[PDB]
Amino acid sequence: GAMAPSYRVKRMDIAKNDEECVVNAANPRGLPGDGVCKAVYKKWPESFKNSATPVGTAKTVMCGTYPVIHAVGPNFSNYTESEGDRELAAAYREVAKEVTRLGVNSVAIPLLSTGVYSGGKDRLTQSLNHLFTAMDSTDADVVIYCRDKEWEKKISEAIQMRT
Ligand SMILES: COc1ccc(C2=CCNCC2)cc1
Ligand SMILES: [Cl-]
Ligand SMILES: [Cl-]
Ligand SMILES: [Cl-]
Repeated sequence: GAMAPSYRVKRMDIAKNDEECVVNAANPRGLPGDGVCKAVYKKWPESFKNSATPVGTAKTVMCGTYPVIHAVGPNFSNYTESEGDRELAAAYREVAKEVTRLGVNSVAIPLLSTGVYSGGKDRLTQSLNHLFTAMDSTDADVVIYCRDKEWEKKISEAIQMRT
């Protein structure tokens, strides 16, 4: 584990991460997809061999020795708020299991279901809180990746609030 496990946030492409493994914001069919998923496909295409996995699950595939954790958050266009909420919480629990299993000291993680799977709603706080609930019991350095200037500020505030 990390000597003093931390949370950090950076505003940049997760494909350029400086961590021991990456979480993909995957689709259930292991398709190239859009957003983080598309960047992950361009950087680690080998990781998409048999990556298909059901909603609320995570499946790790190695690109070389570099672990890609395909986490499938729900598309809130398809789920009810209640059921989507359950599946989003579950995807993050499965990420925490996989990060523990791999024995990595760091992980790069996007906010699941905050892009084209958000159903046109701001789910920053909902997604980040499910991330904290899953990852708080792990000793991995967590680095959250985002693209929006205002989201970087709000994620940074939420991290600092608890320190
Ligand atoms: C209209 O509902 C939404 C949908 C998406 C967003 C985001 C803004 C910045 N990038 C992350 C996702 C915010 C509100
Ligand atoms: Cl970038
Ligand atoms: Cl998304
Ligand atoms: Cl963002």
